Amino acid sequence: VLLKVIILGDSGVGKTSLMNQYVNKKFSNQYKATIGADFLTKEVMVDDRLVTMQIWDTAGLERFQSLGVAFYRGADCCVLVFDVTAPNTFKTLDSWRDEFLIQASPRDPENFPFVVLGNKIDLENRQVATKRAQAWCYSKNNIPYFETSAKEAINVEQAFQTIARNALKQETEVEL
Amino acid sequence: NAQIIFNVHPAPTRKIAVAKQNYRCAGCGIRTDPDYIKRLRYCEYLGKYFCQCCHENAQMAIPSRVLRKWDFSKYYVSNFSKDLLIKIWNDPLFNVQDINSALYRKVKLLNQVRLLRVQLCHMKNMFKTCRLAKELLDSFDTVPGHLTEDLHLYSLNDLTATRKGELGPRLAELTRAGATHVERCMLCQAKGFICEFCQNEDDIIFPFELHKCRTCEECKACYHKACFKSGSCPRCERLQARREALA
Ligand SMILES: Nc1nc2c(ncn2[C@@H]2O[C@H](COP(=O)(O)OP(=O)(O)OP(=O)(O)O)[C@@H](O)[C@H]2O)c(=O)[nH]1
Ligand SMILES: [Mg+2]
Ligand SMILES: [Zn+2]
Ligand SMILES: [Zn+2]
Ligand SMILES: [Zn+2]
Ligand SMILES: [Zn+2]
Repeated sequence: VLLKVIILGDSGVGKTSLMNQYVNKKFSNQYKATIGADFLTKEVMVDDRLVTMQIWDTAGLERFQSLGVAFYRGADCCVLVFDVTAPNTFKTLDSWRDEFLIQASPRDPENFPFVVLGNKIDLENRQVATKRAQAWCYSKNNIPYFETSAKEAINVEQAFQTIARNALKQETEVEL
Repeated sequence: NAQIIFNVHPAPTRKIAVAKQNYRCAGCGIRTDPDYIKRLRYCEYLGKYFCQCCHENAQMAIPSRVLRKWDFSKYYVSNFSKDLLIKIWNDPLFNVQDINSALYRKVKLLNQVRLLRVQLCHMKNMFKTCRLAKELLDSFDTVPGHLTEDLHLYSLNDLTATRKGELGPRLAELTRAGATHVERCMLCQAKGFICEFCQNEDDIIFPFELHKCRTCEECKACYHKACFKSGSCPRCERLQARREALA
């Protein structure tokens, strides 16, 4: 069993760091804009069963154009990361889901697993309220919400275990 | 055996040209006898007349005459023009589409490098973002910088090398090495496209495969030829219906 996970969201919200923190329990404060989509692999186990996640982080800046996104296909789960301190990236959440459902194109797109990460809860200029983001995810077919910090390992292991769990469910169905 | 050069009735087209430049040599500014303008020589590149010191009948192919017809024959140029054309030989100054787009259909060897250059510019953008194709990026610079980052700029060197039929070969060698890296390296396959129209996820198209697909060049989204040509691009229909409901 192999799961494909795709991490989306505006530049500098913490996609490369949440994935470095989860896969390698590492974190460096030096920012390094990711220019092309690439992946890491973590093996986890659910119920005696060995499963392997393939986690893709993206270039949230503006190295989209002329370059395609065929790697969305077969996505078993999609992760949307916003910055709790920059309220604009929470606004562009709709934009990222809507485009992903158009490029990956799963059967039944509104029962497709999304997981929303509010990153950087360790900083003190937090603008987006938890009960505001919790409501937005309740709007979109009840999708999980995690306030996380790649810096301090806050709810990171929680989030990517939910992503694994939800992907695992999604993968076993379009085999049906 | 004196020459006969004084003339009350010089050629009217030359009298118009010399007089347009106040009877002054275009290279040294010497003021010439209006009754002796037969002595002057026309520089076929600068378009102006010169004294026989500044212009000594050096011959040179002419940019405009290479870009309007495929004409490489040498023409009499002023010393200043021979010097300057030699200087800018390898400079990417001439934009074929902006100057004369029709030439792309009269010269086959030139359309071939235009096409080869279109592929190389898409391969380059992908190799800039694929950490495994970095020795292929170094091979992209065995040719001038501008051949793979722009599509319509040529230098006089490239135009000649195209007529001698050698520029295609050096570029075909590169659009093959690149085409096999993408077939075999699926960090580059991951940046391929799925046609938004048909959604066939079994045929991942890339922008350099101009046989198969046509690329939008506002969105640079990639679609099959079959699926596009008619109508607009769906990508921008949303992107600017986005700010549409935001405003
Ligand atoms: N305090 C704090 N800083 C963080 C956190 N997550 C990321 N950062 C920092 O924010 C900066 C940007 O985050 P990155 O993950 O590197 O950028 P990204 O989201 O991958 O954006 P792109 O790589 O351009 O697509 C980096 O310097 C991180 O170290 C966090 O949870 N808390
Ligand atoms: Mg990144
Ligand atoms: Zn002169
Ligand atoms: Zn590659
Ligand atoms: Zn198509
Ligand atoms: Zn378009």
